[PDB]
Amino acid sequence: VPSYFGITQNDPFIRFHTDFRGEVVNTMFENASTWTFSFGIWYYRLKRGLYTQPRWKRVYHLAQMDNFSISQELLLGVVNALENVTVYPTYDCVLSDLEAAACLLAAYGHALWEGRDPPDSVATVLGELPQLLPRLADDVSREIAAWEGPVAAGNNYYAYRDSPDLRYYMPLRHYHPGTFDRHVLVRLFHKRG
Amino acid sequence: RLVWPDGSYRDWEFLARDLLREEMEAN
Amino acid sequence: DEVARTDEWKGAGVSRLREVWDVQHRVRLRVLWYVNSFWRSRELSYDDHE
Amino acid sequence: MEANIFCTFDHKLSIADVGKLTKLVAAVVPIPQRLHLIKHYQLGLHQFVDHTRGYVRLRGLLRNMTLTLMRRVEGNQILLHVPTHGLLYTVLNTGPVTWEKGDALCVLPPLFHGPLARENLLTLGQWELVLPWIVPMPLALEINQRLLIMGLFSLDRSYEEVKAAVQQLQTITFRDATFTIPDPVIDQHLLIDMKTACLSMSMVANLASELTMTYVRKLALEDSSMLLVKCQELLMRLDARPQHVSPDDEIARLSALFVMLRQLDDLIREQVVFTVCDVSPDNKSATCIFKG
Amino acid sequence: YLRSGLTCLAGLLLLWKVTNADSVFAPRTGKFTLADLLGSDAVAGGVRNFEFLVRYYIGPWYARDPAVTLSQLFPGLALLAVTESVRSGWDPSRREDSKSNPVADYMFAQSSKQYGDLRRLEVHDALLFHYEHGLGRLLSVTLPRHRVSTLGSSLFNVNDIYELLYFLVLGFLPSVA
Amino acid sequence: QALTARFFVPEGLVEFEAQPGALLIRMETGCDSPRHLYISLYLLGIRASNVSASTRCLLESVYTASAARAALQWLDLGPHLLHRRLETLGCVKTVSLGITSLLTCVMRGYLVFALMIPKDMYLTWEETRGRLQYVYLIIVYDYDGPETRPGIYVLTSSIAHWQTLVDVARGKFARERCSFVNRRITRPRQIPLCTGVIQKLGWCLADDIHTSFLVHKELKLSVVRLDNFSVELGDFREFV
Repeated sequence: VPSYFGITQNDPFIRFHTDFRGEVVNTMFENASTWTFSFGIWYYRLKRGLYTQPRWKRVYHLAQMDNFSISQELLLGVVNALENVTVYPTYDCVLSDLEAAACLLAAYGHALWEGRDPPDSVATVLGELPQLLPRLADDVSREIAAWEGPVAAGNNYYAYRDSPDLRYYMPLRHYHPGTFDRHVLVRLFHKRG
Repeated sequence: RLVWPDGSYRDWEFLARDLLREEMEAN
Repeated sequence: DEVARTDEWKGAGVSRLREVWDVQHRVRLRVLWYVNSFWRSRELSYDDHE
Repeated sequence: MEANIFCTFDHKLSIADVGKLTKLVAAVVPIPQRLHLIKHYQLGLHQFVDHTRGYVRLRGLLRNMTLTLMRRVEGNQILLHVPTHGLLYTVLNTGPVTWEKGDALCVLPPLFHGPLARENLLTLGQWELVLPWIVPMPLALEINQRLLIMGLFSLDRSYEEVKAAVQQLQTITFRDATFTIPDPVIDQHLLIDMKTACLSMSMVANLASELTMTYVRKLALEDSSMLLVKCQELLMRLDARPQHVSPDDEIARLSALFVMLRQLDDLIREQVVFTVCDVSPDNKSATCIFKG
Repeated sequence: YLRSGLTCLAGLLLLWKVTNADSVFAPRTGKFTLADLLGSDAVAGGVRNFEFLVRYYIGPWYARDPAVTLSQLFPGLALLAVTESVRSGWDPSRREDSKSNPVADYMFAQSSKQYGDLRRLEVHDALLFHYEHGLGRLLSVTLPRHRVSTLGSSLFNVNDIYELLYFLVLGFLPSVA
Repeated sequence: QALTARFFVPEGLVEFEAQPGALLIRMETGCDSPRHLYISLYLLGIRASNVSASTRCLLESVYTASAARAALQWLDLGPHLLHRRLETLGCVKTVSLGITSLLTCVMRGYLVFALMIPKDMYLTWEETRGRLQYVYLIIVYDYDGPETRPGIYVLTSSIAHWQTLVDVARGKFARERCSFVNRRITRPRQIPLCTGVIQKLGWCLADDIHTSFLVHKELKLSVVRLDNFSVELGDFREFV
């Protein structure tokens, strides 16, 4: 029934029923006065763009341009959109990004696990991040000191050879050749077999 | 123990500490 | 829809392999360990007091 | 179709042998190849009988072969007639088993009988003529079922425990007679049959509906009769409104149960070969319809 | 799914590097507290920094709902990476061959039925591409921590790491005037 | 001698079946106006998993008529069961084409009377040619995939006694039986009936088996042929 979240070092776990984001925003807007609360200047600049049109002003109820306060509806919609950025309801994803990320990380991480309880479940893998991440950080640092950057060295990350005409995440199985050459982690993985 | 049709057999003994020397030590 | 124990068994596979001698050191044979075995889930304890 | 089969004796035909064979006219003998002309070796089971190896093997070899009727003989020539499905024919009782009006017949390999002094027919040199057994349905079904029971029980037991059970099982009493299975040694064929039996038994154990599972318990609570008392006495070592009732799912589940039980029955029921009209009062001959 | 997994693991590594480097026990520098958010009643009633987040946001949340992705856990990184990529100036169109708020474009595309499904998916993917470009710029820089902290202070009034974690988790960080 | 029978069937189903020597099946349908509809063994090939891709392309090309497509929709509508809906008539040799076609069938006789089988559908358990051979029609259900598409075969064998044939079929089809058990466990709310069904129709001399090609609308098919054939129908008997 309850949900417990205790990420803080010095604070006990919070106790809420469901929909933690919406519950937190509603409780903080209801139990205490939210008029004095002002968000960052980024939200203030977004407020000008939202106010400049009548339909958007009606939708978001943003009446005062100079006021630094942000209404509950705008924040809730922004949070919902940010959550929706990854998952698309059009097609059912087989597995979440965390599953594939854990697989790709633990494919390297298998060597140390043989000295400990072999994990047959994801939860045991999740329970060993503090003991596993330092190895990944060390090898990432070593690769950073090792790469010569045969690809364009403007930035060192993934998904850089995307075709300018293509503007969709899903393949149109088919992969354009050389799409992921610029990533350095895939280079390290291929080097390691 | 291993048994063959003619009734002959051969056998030998193990210590559990040798079989489980490291697999159980992890757990 | 759920899979049988056999398919997840075959997928999970084995990862360890050890060689053990008998008491007299007459014969040597290997043992296999399956990661999906119920033996792992039981969480039994072990000791060898002298 | 090859509606006639000729067989030729290579050995000389003494008057006694030819008379004896003349008495066998219209009996039943099997023929392997169905070819128009056949030598005298394949006539009968003597070429294939071997007490060292399984009675199950002989049962299979017999059930695979074709059936023929006998006809009157002449010098070095013996004529065999293959029956046609649906017509009416006359057959003679080869074994000592009693025959009754209106029950089916099956063909099985020979069995040991009380005196053990089986009569020898046409012992031409080292070769001999031996006939298969034509048996009415209950005895044949009982003996095949009990052979399968032998195979299923005897496995993974010492000879000492097996010794009493085999003496209990091997003897069959049927309509005032007594019979014994010759050589019930386990064979790979019996293992395949047992594997199929185990699979079907587990499947019917699984897919049976809840009402079928709990039926006898409810009725034993409700009623009390000799049949139910016997059933409980069997199950004693092992021993409300249904939360779901679904006629369509029940129909489908029972259909699956029927296909399972139909499969399990095929392991036992040998194929019919004859259906009888009324029998001569000496129990030696009968008039029958042939089925294939 | 390999692209999503690689992006998620890179984000996890960046988050670990940013957070676990400095202890959250630092003295409070801002005016943001959970007690001021709700009241004294609930806060009175209710190792490594990432270990607790493993204990709470990683295990129980995954067990209750396995379909959740990294964006569900940490919506905060989206705005930071988007603004970093905006500071880069590289747009999804040219890709190193007008509007600077793709989030508003996605929101209005979702709100209006007249927007096509194909264009809705295109903007839904372009926002993620901008997020990934921001992550790439952040990872390329030798120092992630100082840049992220300064940008958070300038854009969301993030005054402390103790509040930075809350801002990342909830996606926002209000403050008094 | 031969027991002649007479059927009517609409033109859409006929054109590839119109070659005199063919085999015909009757299919039930839940739709009220076409209470029954007549399908030849070739038309089962469009759905049979055993048929190779090229022959399936040819069959899809030929049977494009609306009535035939409706017949295939009725066939595919059946949930994981076909033998409950299919019934065997026998071999045919006579046809008159038209807006509604007329053809005769023989259910028992041996009065050219060759029976035609597609080359994809034919198998033998034995390479040794026995002088006397029986031929059977069998349907086998695959279960390892997401949903059950059926397998179709017509096979010749020298075995007459049924249980021996079931033994050899079990020996060769062990994968399908294990797949059936896997289907039973993996989807407990669903209950398949059998792994396969045996049906008997055959009496022929082995020296009179031929390999041949067949043509329709200048499209070419490879077939196997039984020439000096006799037909004897039987009951759909289910095995596991």
